[PDB]
Amino acid sequence: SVRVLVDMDGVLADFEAGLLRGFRRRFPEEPHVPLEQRRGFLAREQYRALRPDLADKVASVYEAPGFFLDLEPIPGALDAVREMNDLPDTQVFICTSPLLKYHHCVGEKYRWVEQHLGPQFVERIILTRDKTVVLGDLLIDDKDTVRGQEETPSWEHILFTCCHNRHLVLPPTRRRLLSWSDNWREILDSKR
Amino acid sequence: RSVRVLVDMDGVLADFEAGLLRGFRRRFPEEPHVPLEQRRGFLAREQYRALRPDLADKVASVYEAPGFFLDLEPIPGALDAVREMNDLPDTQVFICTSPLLKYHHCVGEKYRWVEQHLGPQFVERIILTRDKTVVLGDLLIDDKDTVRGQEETPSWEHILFTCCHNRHLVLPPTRRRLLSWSDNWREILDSKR
Ligand SMILES: O=c1ccn([C@H]2C[C@H](O)[C@@H](CO)O2)c(=O)[nH]1
Ligand SMILES: O=c1ccn([C@H]2C[C@H](O)[C@@H](CO)O2)c(=O)[nH]1
Ligand code: ALF
Ligand code: ALF
Ligand SMILES: [Mg+2]
Ligand SMILES: [Mg+2]
Repeated sequence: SVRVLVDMDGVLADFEAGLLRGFRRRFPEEPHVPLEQRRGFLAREQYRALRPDLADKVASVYEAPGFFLDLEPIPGALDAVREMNDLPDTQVFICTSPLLKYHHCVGEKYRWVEQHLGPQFVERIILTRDKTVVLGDLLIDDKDTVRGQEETPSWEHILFTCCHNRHLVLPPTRRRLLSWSDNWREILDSKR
Repeated sequence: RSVRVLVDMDGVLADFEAGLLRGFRRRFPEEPHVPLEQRRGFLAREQYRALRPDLADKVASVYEAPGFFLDLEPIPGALDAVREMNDLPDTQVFICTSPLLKYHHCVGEKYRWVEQHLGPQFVERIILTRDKTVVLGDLLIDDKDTVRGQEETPSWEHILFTCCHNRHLVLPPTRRRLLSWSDNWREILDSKR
């Protein structure tokens, strides 16, 4: 069997659109970063560069009760995970990291999966700050580089395209998925 | 080379069995109960069902309630051992633990228990999973009789941590039981160096 590890934020759940909508509702007078202009993984650091006090303002949006629970699905994501898990000789886990400020993040992620995908998918969640100690063939994740205690992880990292990484320059050794309407089946087939 | 040790929570760091009995005797004082050293088998709910059918839902209501996981007491010597272990040269520790199927009052409470008893540096070392066989390490210290999942041959050696429900088992000469945190765990780690 081929085991596929799938990230949540930026892959299944639209974190960036949720953050922007929440910031504009809470701070309606303030300048913002349009999604098309996002660069670098941590949104907070781009807001800090725009004006220093904006860093703590935008963090207050994603640290608030309800933020993770209310995120909208990425187009095609839920249907793709359903199809993937049903394929012969294929196993799926949802492998996701909590914030350091974990309080309103850990339980809300479990409930989001229960509502959008159902109870059977809740049993496939792995919560960890270090994905390199998880065994699998593939990791689908929008983070530029995924690191931890294992210098050479068991999995190949497939970069999932998101507003913040679209402009990032990659060598031919690093593979990219453009969206869930791109050819993910061929990637899985390369590990069989 | 570094030795990676995966450490379970219930029955190893936190006293689930004592907490469950205390809560049951408080909420259901008239009902029959199971004394700790009479426990047999991993799942307490099924021994209570065997005692009388109506007791299965009653004992489950105790461990599914708000505050149950948050309020568990530490196992003797456990917190000092994990601190000492994480401080050793060429040694790494993760707390590798599973949520209930009824996850609502379990997931967040386990994170807060670690924060309070061991601090923020240990919160970052939590791995939550229903399948421990897909986690890479040298040793897994866990009171469950057999730890199973998708990998038929896990990377880790399972060290059975002694608890009321498993005390009756006798291991063959090819395997190792840890009697308590005073039972020379350093020698077990040294076998992997
Ligand atoms: O700017 C941020 C900050 C956090 N996260 C997500 C990634 C991960 O799944 C979780 C914890 O870092 O929150 C983002 O996607 N963007
Ligand atoms: O009777 C039970 C039921 C659950 N758990 C613990 C084991 C695991 O860490 C978590 C989820 O099964 O709860 C026990 O220790 N005993
Ligand atoms: F859900 Al993530 F990094 F985006 F674990
Ligand atoms: F904390 Al456990 F099985 F007892 F994961
Ligand atoms: Mg992500
Ligand atoms: Mg246990």
